[PDB]
Amino acid sequence: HHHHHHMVDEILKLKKEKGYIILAHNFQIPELQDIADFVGDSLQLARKAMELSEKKILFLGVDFMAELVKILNPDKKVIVPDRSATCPMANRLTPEIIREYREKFPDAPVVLYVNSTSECKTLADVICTSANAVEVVKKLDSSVVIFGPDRNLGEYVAEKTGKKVITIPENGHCPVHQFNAESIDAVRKKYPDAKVIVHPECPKPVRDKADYVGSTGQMEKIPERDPSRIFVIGTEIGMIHKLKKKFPDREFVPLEMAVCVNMKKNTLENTLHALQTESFEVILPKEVIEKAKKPILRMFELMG
Ligand code: SF4
Ligand SMILES: [Cl-]
Repeated sequence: HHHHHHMVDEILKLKKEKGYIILAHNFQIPELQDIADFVGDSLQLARKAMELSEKKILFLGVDFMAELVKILNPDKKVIVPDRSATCPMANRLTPEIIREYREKFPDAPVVLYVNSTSECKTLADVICTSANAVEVVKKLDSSVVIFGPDRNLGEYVAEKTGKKVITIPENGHCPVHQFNAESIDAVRKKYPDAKVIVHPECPKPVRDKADYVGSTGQMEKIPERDPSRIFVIGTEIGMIHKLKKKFPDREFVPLEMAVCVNMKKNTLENTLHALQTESFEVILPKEVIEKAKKPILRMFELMG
């Protein structure tokens, strides 16, 4: 409209004027995706974090990813519009729990999903995202691993690798991706030639009835090789916008409406304000950056 127009225009002028690059996750609102310089999944954001040139980064997503960007760029400025933008699943794994399980299952490497606190990362042998979890866990020599905080992704990794995956905490899961399998049954009836794509954070019954299971970055690539007219999408609602923009020739139907309240905390208004004030800076203890970069870089080493 007219008010969003002023905010958009200023964001683009200020970003240019101040030497910011704006990076956004796929679950950000459409209006912020549209103003970002790079929108992608966690893995793509991590790779982008290593190769960008700008000295200042405005990050639009949740805290753990902003902090990852910072860990890989300790001498650049990283700001976020809202510091409370967090991943509730991630926050239930603690350093005390990792220590507990390391003592309970000595020998086993600790693999942490990128949705994890930066302090938890310092204790990990290696980090993974949904895109590379299976690959990463295969290259570890141990046949037993400790994995968290997502039980669903861990269980997915166990199925694919055949390795024993001890998940922590007890019931770590993403509430956004708790779709009902009956939704897939229903959509099969309504659109019998649609392809169903879901995230590995979804529960097993949902995963098992999908045509494709993958990270949101992987989702965005499936239509490059699958000619299907209709795709049904089991991830957070913001992905629909991204998909529709990439492939205007196809139809994208949410499996169900699912919203990450934390991802929606960034708005045009607080994004503009962030560029105006150059705040809030992402700041981490030096020790945490030193100790956490290890398993993050290990992830890229075990990849290809
Ligand atoms: S969608 Fe789920 S896993 Fe991703 S940030 Fe939100 S609560 Fe965390
Ligand atoms: Cl395939």
